[PDB]
Amino acid sequence: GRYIGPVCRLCRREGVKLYLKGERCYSPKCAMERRPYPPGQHGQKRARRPSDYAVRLREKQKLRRIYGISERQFRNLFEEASKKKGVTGSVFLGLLESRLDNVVYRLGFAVSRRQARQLVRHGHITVNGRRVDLPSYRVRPGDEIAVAEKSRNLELIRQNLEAMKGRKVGPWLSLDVEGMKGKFLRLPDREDLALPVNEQLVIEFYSR
Amino acid sequence: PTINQLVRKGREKVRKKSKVPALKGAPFRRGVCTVVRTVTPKKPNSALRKVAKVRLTSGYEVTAYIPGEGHNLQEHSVVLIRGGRVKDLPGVRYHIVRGVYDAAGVKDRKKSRSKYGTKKPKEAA
Amino acid sequence: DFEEKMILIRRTARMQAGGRRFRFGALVVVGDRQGRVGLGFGKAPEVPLAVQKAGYYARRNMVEVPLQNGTIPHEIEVEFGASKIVLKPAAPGTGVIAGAVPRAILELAGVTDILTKELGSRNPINIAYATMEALRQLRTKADVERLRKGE
Amino acid sequence: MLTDPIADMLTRIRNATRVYKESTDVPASRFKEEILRILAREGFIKGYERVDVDGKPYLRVYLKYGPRRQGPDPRPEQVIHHIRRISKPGRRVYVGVKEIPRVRRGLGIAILSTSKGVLTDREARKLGVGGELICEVW
Amino acid sequence: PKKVLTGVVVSDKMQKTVTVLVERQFPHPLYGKVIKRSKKYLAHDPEEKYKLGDVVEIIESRPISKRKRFRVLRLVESGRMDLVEKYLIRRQNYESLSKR
RNA sequence: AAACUCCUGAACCCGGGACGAAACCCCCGAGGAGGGGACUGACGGUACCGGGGUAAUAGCGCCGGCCAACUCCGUGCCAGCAGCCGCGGUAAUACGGAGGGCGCGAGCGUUACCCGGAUUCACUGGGCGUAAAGGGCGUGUAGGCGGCCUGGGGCGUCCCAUGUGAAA
RNA sequence: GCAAACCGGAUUAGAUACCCGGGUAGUCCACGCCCUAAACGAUGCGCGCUAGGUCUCUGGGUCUCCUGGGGGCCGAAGCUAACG
RNA sequence: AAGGAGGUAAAAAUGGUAAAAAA
Repeated sequence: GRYIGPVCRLCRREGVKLYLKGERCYSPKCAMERRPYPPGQHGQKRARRPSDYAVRLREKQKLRRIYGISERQFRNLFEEASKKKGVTGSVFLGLLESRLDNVVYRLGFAVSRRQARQLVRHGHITVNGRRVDLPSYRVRPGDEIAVAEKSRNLELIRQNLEAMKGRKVGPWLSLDVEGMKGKFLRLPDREDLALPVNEQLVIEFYSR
Repeated sequence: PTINQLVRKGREKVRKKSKVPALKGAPFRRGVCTVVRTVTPKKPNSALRKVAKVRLTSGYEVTAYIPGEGHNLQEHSVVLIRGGRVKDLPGVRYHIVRGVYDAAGVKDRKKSRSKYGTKKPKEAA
Repeated sequence: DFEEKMILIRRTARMQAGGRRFRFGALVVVGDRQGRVGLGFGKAPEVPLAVQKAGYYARRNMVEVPLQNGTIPHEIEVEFGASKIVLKPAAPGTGVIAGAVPRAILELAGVTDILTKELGSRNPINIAYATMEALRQLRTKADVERLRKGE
Repeated sequence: MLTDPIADMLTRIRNATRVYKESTDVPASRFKEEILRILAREGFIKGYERVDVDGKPYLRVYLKYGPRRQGPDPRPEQVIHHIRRISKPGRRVYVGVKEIPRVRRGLGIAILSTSKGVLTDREARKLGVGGELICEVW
Repeated sequence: PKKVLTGVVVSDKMQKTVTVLVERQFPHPLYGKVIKRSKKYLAHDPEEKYKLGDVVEIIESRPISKRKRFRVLRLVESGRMDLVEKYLIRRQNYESLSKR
């Protein structure tokens, strides 16, 4: 399954924080600021010399871990990325970010990955009409992420929509706090969502 | 070899030999066996290692080993001809499995349960 | 603001009349990240000595780097006797796909899309040397126009 | 003797190139004339003419050099970097249209003789006519 | 069409029929260089009109007998004493390679 | 992380419910084109649509370098891991156990088989002074390939057209 | 004359060996038969190209020099992992 | 007399002693 459990134990593992869990892992620690650094009996015991290849692998992980999914399907869609045409790396990033779950999250409906993917597989999202479960659903330019009719009268859905009003969506993230929808616009870039990751690392790595 | 000679002759393909004639496409076999003994690896060991002679279901008296401590095996076991020599017993080829028809691993093992027998250490607590 | 990017360490003993005396060899590569590099091996009793002195030889053994977007402008089959470094052009996004010293040196040149294959003796010393002379044998459109104009 | 006065020429070229000696000679032929034609014709050699030695017609070729830099010895760089005889009298290469190399992927030159005369990479591909692949040069 | 081919005449010796060494050639599908290759065919000569060399263009026709295939429609030339000599020289070098 | 919290709601209950199937057929026209009516579900009441609703399986290899990850007792060249190099000969980071962590996760290891790396039968892409290698040397058969100049030929070679190269 | 094998001698712990005394096969003459090797420049053969300084042997020219062919060494460039 | 190189003569009474190993 998709790990879950001791999550922002990952936050500390990289050396960089990752919201991942909203609210708290976004508050005065993503398990961070309290005691941030890779976990374990070791951890804060003199960092070493991870080979170029090692921090390369780590970059790969890091990336898949901020993208709350399996490194399995991370890899799979990477294959799909170098498969078709496009600027391998940045396009790969985009292809990740185009997935239904993070779209629902960054839209604001969710307060980070785990919650988001739960909601998404809970079919609460209707794109151009149909409620889709299928979390690894990448939409298309000319589509739109909506919420279900009964999912308008919903608790922390409302709480989200409340603590969101004013939080500007992405340039390709169209918001709709009125029609309760979210237009999937253009095709974003590393400048739209810059995550502490290098593209060419993951590429060079995966493409051994 | 000047193109000509290269064309007239040929640069032959390496071929193999299979350093592992488990044969038939059968590296999994019914290890009947005979004897046990000990034997030693070079100048820095001394142990056990069986000899399991096996007969497969095709032939050969081999040197079937074992996956280590915790033995019974007596004389049948269906020692599952497997594969892999070392600096020990001039053979170590076609290993045993534990589980098979016999052995089923170390009395209490906590790791290599992928051959060393023991199911799922449910201490029921 | 270069970069002392150490490659590795060698340990060389000479058989003392009453023992054996090792010495450190510091294989170092120095860059800048945008397009200048230099190579140096350190020769000294204790590690840091060798590291620094090496870094310093890398400092004076310099060479420029012609970048287009982030790749080579051609294809070179360079051979420092033993080793044989070979570079071939690649499109953006490809990444720095290279060996150990190849990608190290070249990321101290800061390449971005280079297909590299390394043949023959993979001995890190002559690998470094062959590499350094491969980029020290880097022709471009400009250099072409110099001589291929005719003096 | 000789099996390739062409490749032998190319070799004597490589001599003068690698030895830095302004000019060098190589016997009478129309084809060498075509080649050296191409050679000057892309700023590489310094020229050619139908000369003679002892009573035997030859074809002398002067050649190009770069600037004299300091530091690591005075040795100036070469202009005619390297040429390789591709279609040997055992490997009779016969390139066509969609074939054809790219030589140093972008610069260099291919020398190739086609249906009509002696062409070059860019030329022969532009022409749309092909044949034997003589040497490579960059 | 019906494939034809030229070729150097060998052996008038059969009654009202001759043999003809045909030649083809081709490069190497992986090793460049063209290769010369021999391949004799049945030259069909109803009115025995070819002899020891007679290069003719030979015609693949309806089967005539055992391996009896090909024929002739037209001639090229005569007295190929040279190429035919090389043929017999090969046969000699054959009669000079014993295992006993 | 757990416990405590609120939320959602797999599995599961009730209800409705398929596309998969319109032709063949009789009939008006002529038995033709057209036009009409009627038959036809194995799966299975499964897909799926609506509503009711419970937090509700977690493993497998590794942690000596290659190859990313260490601390603690025991064991004492014994028991033993081991693809390679080896690791242990009473303070083992490599065995065995325990906390932690690397990876992978409904899969993980193991062997077998094949291609690669192996440019390690080298065409791209190797070599014969001493690591593997000149045949002790001269003769020449075929074969292999061949100097300058003109013109024919258009076999090799190049180009455009073109048949076929099904489907997948 | 010489000399494996073979014997004496001296030597050593041993001497079927090196050192000494004899002595045979064989080393010579012709025909034949075997065909081996560190047959070693351990570098195939044919040509053309790319610094010169030198010792020397033969061929040509009035010749303190040049030039064809070879035979020792050195050392440009280059090559090689290194000696070279 | 400098070196290096190219071919001729010189020069050992006798020696058995091992070994898993320690860095």
